Amino acid sequence: KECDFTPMLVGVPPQVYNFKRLVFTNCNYNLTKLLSLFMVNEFSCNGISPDAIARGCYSSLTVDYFAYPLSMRSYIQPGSAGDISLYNYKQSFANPTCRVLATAPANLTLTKPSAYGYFQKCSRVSGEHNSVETPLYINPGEYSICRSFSPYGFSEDGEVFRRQLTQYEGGGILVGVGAKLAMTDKLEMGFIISVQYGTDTNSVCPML
Amino acid sequence: KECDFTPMLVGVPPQVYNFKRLVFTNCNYNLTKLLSLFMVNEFSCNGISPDAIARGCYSSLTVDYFAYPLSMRSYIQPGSAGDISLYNYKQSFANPTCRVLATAPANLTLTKPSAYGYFQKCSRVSGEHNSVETPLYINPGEYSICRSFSPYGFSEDGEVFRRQLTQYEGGGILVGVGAKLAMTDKLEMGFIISVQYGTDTNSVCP
Amino acid sequence: DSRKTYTLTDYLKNTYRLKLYSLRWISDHEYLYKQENNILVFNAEYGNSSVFLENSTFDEFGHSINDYSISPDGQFILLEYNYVKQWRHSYTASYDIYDLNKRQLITEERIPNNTQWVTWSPVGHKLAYVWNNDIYVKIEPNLPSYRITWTGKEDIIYNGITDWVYEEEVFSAYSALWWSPNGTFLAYAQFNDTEVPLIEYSFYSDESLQYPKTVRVPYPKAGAVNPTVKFFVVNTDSLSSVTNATSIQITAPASMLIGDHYLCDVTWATQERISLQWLRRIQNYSVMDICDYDESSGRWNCLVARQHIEMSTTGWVGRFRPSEPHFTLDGNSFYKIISNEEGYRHICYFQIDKKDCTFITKGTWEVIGIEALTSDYLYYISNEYKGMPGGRNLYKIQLSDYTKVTCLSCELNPERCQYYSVSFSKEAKYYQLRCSGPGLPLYTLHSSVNDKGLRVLEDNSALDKMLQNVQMPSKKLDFIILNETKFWYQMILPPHFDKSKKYPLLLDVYAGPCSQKADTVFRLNWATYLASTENIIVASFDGRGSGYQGDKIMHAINRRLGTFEVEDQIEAARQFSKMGFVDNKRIAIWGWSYGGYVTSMVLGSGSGVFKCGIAVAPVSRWEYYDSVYTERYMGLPTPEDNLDHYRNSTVMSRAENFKQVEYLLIHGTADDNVHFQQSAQISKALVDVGVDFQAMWYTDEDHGIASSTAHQHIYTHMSHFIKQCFSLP
Amino acid sequence: DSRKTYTLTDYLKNTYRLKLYSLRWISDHEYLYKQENNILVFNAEYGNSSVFLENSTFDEFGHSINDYSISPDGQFILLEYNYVKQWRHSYTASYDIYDLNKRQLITEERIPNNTQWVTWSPVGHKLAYVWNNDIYVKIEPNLPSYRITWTGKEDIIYNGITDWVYEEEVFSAYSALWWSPNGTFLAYAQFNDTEVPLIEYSFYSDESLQYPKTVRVPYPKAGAVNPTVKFFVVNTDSLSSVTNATSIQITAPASMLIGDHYLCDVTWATQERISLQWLRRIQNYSVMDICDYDESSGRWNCLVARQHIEMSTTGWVGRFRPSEPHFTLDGNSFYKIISNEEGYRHICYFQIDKKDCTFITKGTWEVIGIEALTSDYLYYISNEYKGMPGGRNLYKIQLSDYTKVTCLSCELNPERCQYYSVSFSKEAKYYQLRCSGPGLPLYTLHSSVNDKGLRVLEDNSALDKMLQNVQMPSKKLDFIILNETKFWYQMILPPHFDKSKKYPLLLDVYAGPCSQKADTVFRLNWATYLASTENIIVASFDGRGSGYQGDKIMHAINRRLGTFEVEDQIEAARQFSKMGFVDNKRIAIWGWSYGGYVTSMVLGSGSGVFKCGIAVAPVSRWEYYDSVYTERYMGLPTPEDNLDHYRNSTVMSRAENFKQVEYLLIHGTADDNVHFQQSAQISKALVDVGVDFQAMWYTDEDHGIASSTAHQHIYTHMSHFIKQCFSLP
Ligand SMILES: *[C@@H]1O[C@H](CO)[C@@H](O[C@@H]2O[C@H](CO)[C@@H](O[C@@H]3O[C@H](CO)[C@@H](O)[C@H](O)[C@@H]3O)[C@H](O)[C@H]2NC(C)=O)[C@H](O)[C@H]1NC(C)=O
Ligand SMILES: *[C@@H]1O[C@H](CO)[C@@H](O[C@@H]2O[C@H](CO)[C@@H](O)[C@H](O)[C@H]2NC(C)=O)[C@H](O)[C@H]1NC(C)=O
Ligand SMILES: *[C@@H]1O[C@H](CO)[C@@H](O[C@@H]2O[C@H](CO)[C@@H](O)[C@H](O)[C@H]2NC(C)=O)[C@H](O)[C@H]1NC(C)=O
Ligand SMILES: *[C@@H]1O[C@H](CO)[C@@H](O)[C@H](O)[C@H]1NC(C)=O
Ligand SMILES: *[C@@H]1O[C@H](CO)[C@@H](O)[C@H](O)[C@H]1NC(C)=O
Ligand SMILES: *[C@@H]1O[C@H](CO)[C@@H](O)[C@H](O)[C@H]1NC(C)=O
Ligand SMILES: *[C@@H]1O[C@H](CO)[C@@H](O)[C@H](O)[C@H]1NC(C)=O
Ligand SMILES: *[C@@H]1O[C@H](CO)[C@@H](O)[C@H](O)[C@H]1NC(C)=O
Repeated sequence: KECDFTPMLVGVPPQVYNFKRLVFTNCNYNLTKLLSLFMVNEFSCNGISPDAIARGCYSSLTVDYFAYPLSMRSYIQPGSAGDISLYNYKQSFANPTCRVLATAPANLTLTKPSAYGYFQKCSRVSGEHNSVETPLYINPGEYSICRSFSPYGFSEDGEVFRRQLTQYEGGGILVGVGAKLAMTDKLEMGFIISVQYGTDTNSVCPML
Repeated sequence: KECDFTPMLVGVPPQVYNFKRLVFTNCNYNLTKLLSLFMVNEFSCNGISPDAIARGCYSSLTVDYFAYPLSMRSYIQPGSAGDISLYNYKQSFANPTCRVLATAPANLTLTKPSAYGYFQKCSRVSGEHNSVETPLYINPGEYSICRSFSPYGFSEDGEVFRRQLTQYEGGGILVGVGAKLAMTDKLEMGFIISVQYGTDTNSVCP
Repeated sequence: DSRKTYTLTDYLKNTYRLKLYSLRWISDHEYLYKQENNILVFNAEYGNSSVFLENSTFDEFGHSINDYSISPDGQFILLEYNYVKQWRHSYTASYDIYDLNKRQLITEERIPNNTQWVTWSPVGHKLAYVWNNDIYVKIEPNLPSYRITWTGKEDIIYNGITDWVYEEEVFSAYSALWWSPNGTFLAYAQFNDTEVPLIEYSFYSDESLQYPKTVRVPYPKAGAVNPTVKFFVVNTDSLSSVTNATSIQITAPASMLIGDHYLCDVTWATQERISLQWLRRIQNYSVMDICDYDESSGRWNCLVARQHIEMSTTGWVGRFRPSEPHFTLDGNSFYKIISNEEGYRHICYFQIDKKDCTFITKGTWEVIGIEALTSDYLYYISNEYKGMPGGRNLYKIQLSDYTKVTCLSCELNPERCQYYSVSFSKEAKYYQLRCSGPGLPLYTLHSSVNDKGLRVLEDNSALDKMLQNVQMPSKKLDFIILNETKFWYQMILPPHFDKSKKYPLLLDVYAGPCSQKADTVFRLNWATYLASTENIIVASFDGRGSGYQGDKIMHAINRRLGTFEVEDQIEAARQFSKMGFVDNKRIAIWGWSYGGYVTSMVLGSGSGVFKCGIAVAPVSRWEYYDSVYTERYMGLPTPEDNLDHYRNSTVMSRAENFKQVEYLLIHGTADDNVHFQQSAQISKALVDVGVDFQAMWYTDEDHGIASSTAHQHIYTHMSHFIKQCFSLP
Repeated sequence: DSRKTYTLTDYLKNTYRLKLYSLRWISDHEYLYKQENNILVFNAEYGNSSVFLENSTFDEFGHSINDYSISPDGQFILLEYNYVKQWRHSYTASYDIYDLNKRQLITEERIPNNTQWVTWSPVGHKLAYVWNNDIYVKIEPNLPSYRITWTGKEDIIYNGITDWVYEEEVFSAYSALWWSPNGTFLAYAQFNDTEVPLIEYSFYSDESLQYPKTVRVPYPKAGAVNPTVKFFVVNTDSLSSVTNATSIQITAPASMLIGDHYLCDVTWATQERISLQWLRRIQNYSVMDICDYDESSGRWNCLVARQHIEMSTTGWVGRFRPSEPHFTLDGNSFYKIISNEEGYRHICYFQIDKKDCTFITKGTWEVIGIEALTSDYLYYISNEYKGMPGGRNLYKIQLSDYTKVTCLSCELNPERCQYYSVSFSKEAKYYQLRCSGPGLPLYTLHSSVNDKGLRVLEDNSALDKMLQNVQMPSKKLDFIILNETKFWYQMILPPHFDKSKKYPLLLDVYAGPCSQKADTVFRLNWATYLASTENIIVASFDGRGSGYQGDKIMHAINRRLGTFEVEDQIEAARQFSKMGFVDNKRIAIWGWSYGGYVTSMVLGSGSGVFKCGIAVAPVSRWEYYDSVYTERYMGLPTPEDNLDHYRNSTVMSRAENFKQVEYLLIHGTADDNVHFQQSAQISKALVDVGVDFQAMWYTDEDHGIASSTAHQHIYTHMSHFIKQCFSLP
């Protein structure tokens, strides 16, 4: 069986705070075949070589993909501060991983969303007189608790979202502010490929 | 040779005040043919029998045609009063004339205008106080001076048209009110066939 | 006496109530009257009354019935409730139809709420009502409504109802519906207010309302864009339940389509003949059309040979509008009231095809109105008796003789009655005479056959027993001669009036075009209190511009409003004070509407005769008032017509001269007629000059200031101002 | 004896004028001062001056220069002409810029007409102007402008300017622009009035206008939808002429986004640190944010651990809004005036990331304002001297030892000067002291290094010589005791005041929250004429609700306006009458805005203490006033908050009690602040209950009635009302 990457190439891609995550087990891949479908503008790896990533047998292969404008490529760099690293996406380095910033030409079948969008603020309100503001940052490779506020883009820049939280979700009032970025000429994407190894269960070998 | 009866049955018919006139000389007519092409509902003649006019020798054979609603047939009669005879069309009785009010079959290559239309008023407002209203009647077989205002119908019933009269017509300003009548299932026409004699050995024969 | 007097509380709380007898003729011999809240029927011949509809029959309706209307066949009664007033005559309400002989309230196809108008046909039980500026007709009070018009738009298109300038200055009514006599045709006008600008003012309403409300009404001021009018007649017998109704439009004559004009009168003659009067914007030219129904085409045809021109070269047409025709029973001749070349308005007999009429009446006096037309007689009201324009009497003229005129009311009680109002029955069988003064109101019933005063309805003797132990003021009506012409004044004198002692003089003034403040009518008014209690001489004066004295006197103010009629009140005060019994240092002047404009112009005229003055809702600048009224007497405010006098006549021009008088300026904030803008510009000019004055506004009150609480407040306030100005403890 | 008195015409025509010394510090040792229309630059240490701009360098413009603004570097002067006033601080005009170096008028890229606001950068010659509700930036006065915002929409979106409620009750200014200290960043606010309801009223304009205008202003009344606010900062150096400018948004703290909130203060600390003060709609909880710039990304960063919370449990926060901070040079600490545990306002010392602050001042008095901050000393103004809450004096406190406080103005001239204000130079090397009273104003100049008085700038000795010809009234500032608490009052005593003679008393009142009508400020006002010429005692009294005396006296009227402040004014008038120089039968009370509300509530209390009263533009129902001011003290007019107190505190409910007093109600038609609706509902309540009263409207006048003609008319009208109520000739 072959690992198909269809949801990366069909439909409309999600925002950075709502990134889709594909996990592949017991299948075969052609990594270079997918990078050919895009005009890559950055392919930085950590823990694995940009060549060996396409030739290795893996226990599992996970890919986080999302729409991401090239103008904000510095906010996704390793060790970067800002809104992207705090309330949207932060790359995990627990496993060997590669970071891809690619532009999709019109040759592909995926459609451009209305605009780009990230979260400016995602904090919790609680305490006496609702006075305690605890900003809700994300661990690397996790979702913001503000993702359910707008799961298909922001209507306008500076959108304010508020909603009461359950006790499992911590409690208090969740406040979020969204930022809207204009859509570019072509579609610009962001791919985070990470690799997990096993003691003896590498069954995501490449295709030859 | 063959007289051109065709211009009466092509396109959209003109209105009463905008009637068209076909004058015929040196031709052969088949009048019994044109009457059958329509659903005739009135064949009124003066000075000649309706059968005698389909078979005669004339110098000139003039025909005035227009769109005329059958409901207004009381106003196209001789000596009749009403806005039709006063400001639109008055039949001339100097020669033997026939009058045909006919409805057309469904497909006769003739278009039904938006609605029927005649003039309701056509007076010369003048005087030292613009106080003397002088209605302007037509002569038999002539055109009203209000014809130019809107010669192809009215936008709706009651349209008040205004313009200045030159020194040729004298007076002050010409005002004219129009009238609109809805169109029925079919369109209804009207023809005034006039014939003249003269000792030119005639020329217009059946 | 030497006891009670007519006090301010007597006028404000209505202690001395005048009884009236208001009846509604149902036929030629049966009339309706309401007594003890029981609607009754009084047979005119026997006087025997009968219970038509009682009071307890509506104690279960759960609503405050504001008025009622009985159909001309007596089978239905129209109950009106939820009354909400608009302007002087307009109002919307809810209606229900209670069947009489079935005694059941009709519940099917009810009259919708917010109905603007509703009217019966003159014969039968057919109904036509206006709703959302659209006309509906119910052939029978229990069947679905037939919709005639579909172009109803709020403040834009009016069907069957009048706008503001037509309701106020033209038709003097809200209805633009006109039934044919036997119910067949319903003639209705249509008004278009698209390009008519809007007056805007604030309505603050109840305390509970947080944000004030802005009222916007299309109001054509002097020289602005007037509305346009169309006329339609629909046959109310061939209504179709499956097709929309069709209306035939009657176009104004060609002499009226060349400029701005008004539809000013609609009068049915026969039942297939209707007469329409039209008036140019310059109201010096009117022409009357006569239109017959054409059965062949279904249209209406008006011939130019049937047109009658009624114009004037020294003024306008009519008193306020051209007179209405009174046709004969066949519709080939009619009677109208027009000037008689010497200026005096008399009756003229017209032939509908002959442009020339012959005056059946002549003299130095005026016919007031035509009241009834029989196959034999023609009854009219006039001021001919003893040559007094302030009196009204009923007259009878013979259709054949024209020289056999009979004073049907004069000398029936000449010491008590000199002002009459007649109410004829159907076919002019009987008639009621209403006497308004100088004595107490007297209601008499007669019979037109042989002038048989058969009954006395109300002598008001109950009010007479009360007025004996109060010191009522007297009322003098006389005249003076200025510039070789006779001008009339009237005065209310304090009780026990000494001809030698000096008195304070309050000069009541309206002085409007074709006004008459000096008459013989009896009133229990505020002037009664000021004369009975405060011993103030209350006087009025009809000068240049006052009506009912020939078009010579009336047309003196044409294109000159604010000149002659103002100086009349001024120079009359010289004549009033020179009579010897007036304190020439305590002379006041007070007025409402046009009278407030006159009072303002007088106080700022520098005449040095008046000490103080009150002006209630006054006109200040004629470019602020509506077009139909102002342009009738002033023309158009353009540098080509009379703009120079438009600017020469404002009250603000006389601001610096108010430094010599006390001034009380009163105006209601919700005045739809004389907008508050007029008084706001007066005060702004007095402030910018340095003149102190008293001012008083009345929140959400209109041109009448006639709310129960506001009416008592304004007259209490004006009483304090007058008592202080006259130094009267 | 034979001397002249201070007449009403002297107060109205400004016969006696106070000379001032208005200076503009351009450096640490130089200031600008206009004398004989010449702009002079002075050296503070020595006193020598030079001409900076001549009184004739602008005489060939044809324009009348209404105002001017010189750039901080002195290279350009902004000329302001064609001034049209809008609200209290907003206006519109045209702007010519004059290059002082080239001695010519800048004609390239002129400032457009109808410009709403212009401001220089605090250093240099950068310009930011707002036009059509959009912000534009000019780096040089004759270069093209960069457009910062494109969302500007009239009455909808405001960029760089305030709406009505923010201009009036929050920032007290039209401007919503805040430059960085050295002009690098431009921080501005954006206001969205989409769902804010509109107040509508008529404006009649000049006599030539035929139809009145209807002014519509977004005005949030009590409980209505409030405007929303956003905050942005833009780098004025990175402005490209080919790409749109980028503005970084600083969002409100999360504890404010949970509901409706305000932006109540903007204070720049360093060149890369800005401090914002936000306030909940329930104005007892405010939060201060501290945001730092980083050039790595280009955006701002407000650490949560740097927020500060000023909240109140007895009432609202601050006097009218939270006080502004005063940061140290490094911007890591600041001093702010907040209320202590006893409810007194003193200076607390904050660390930007330390929640606890240290109070550096204490006592039963309050710090009015922080004026300057050096590395060693903190300067402030307090009401501590002699325990008088109505006095002002400049103090400095050592930052190394808070026990070392020194008064710089207490003992200078303590009998003539008790109300001080100070103007420090840059870096606080010198300071001008401005003495307001109770003597004639006195202006001196001092140096901070040794607190040495350099020279006297203005002593008003020219006016002093003039004021010795006229009998001037005196002023007594004392206190009475109520419920064992000192409450201060002041009285304008007539000349030759006699303790054995009885005088009529007029109570001047405002009595709003944090008000103070009892002070040592010298004023030439209407009360001066009423005392000098009419021998009337004019008194004012600061009861419960007045400020500068602790929160227990001030936060006493919290959620209960119209209660203790009204009762204490009546109690003061009672205690004034027990004194032997007050005719207890001739006591009056008059007020403006809140004072009109208090006057009306007092006159309708039934206490029987006052004979008459004047209310000028009074608030009548707290649901009629704007939301920011009203909800600050009353809350939301909801059944779940304080609606019951909203309706218990109306003037309309007390209408029957006006039968005991003579009431004069004055209001302007064009009042955008206290709408004419308020007086319209008072007059309607008095009419519906039978109360007579005097009234006066002023056409097209605002909340100040401050037009020359109108201002003279109202004070002349009010003077006659008092002279007649006090039976004065
Ligand atoms: C009431 O009067 C108004 C005008 O005062 C009528 O509205 C007018 O309707 C006509 C018909 O379409 C329009 O005038 C002309 O329309 C053409 C477009 O067809 C345009 O190109 C011309 O410039 C001209 O405007 C127009 O819509 C409108 N004119 C206005 C409002 O000034 C209205 O129909 C009347 N209502 C009735 C008779 O019930
Ligand atoms: C501001 O004042 C309000 C009203 O005076 C107070 O809010 C109260 O808060 C308590 C506890 O949160 C509630 O039980 C009450 O119902 C609230 N009052 C009302 C009228 O709703 C409180 O003192 C202040 N609020 C803050 C946040 O400081
Ligand atoms: C000003 O505020 C209004 C109201 O919130 C904004 O208009 C809203 O915009 C979106 C459009 O889908 C929706 O939230 C609402 O349908 C709109 N409301 C209204 C009343 O139109 C508007 O966008 C704001 N403007 C700015 C510049 O922020
Ligand atoms: C993988 O993709 C590359 C594209 O360059 C192609 O050359 C190669 O044959 C592919 N291998 C497969 C399909 O096994
Ligand atoms: C004329 O028309 C008649 C119609 O009946 C036809 O019978 C006849 O043949 C025609 N004659 C011609 C066309 O010459
Ligand atoms: C009154 O007279 C009329 C005359 O028609 C009669 O019908 C009616 O019954 C009479 N009523 C009484 C109460 O006599
Ligand atoms: C009067 O009513 C009758 C009903 O019988 C009707 O036929 C007739 O047309 C009406 N008269 C008119 C319309 O003149
Ligand atoms: C004052 O005098 C000094 C002496 O050199 C001079 O430098 C300075 O510019 C002068 N200041 C003014 C304002 O004239």
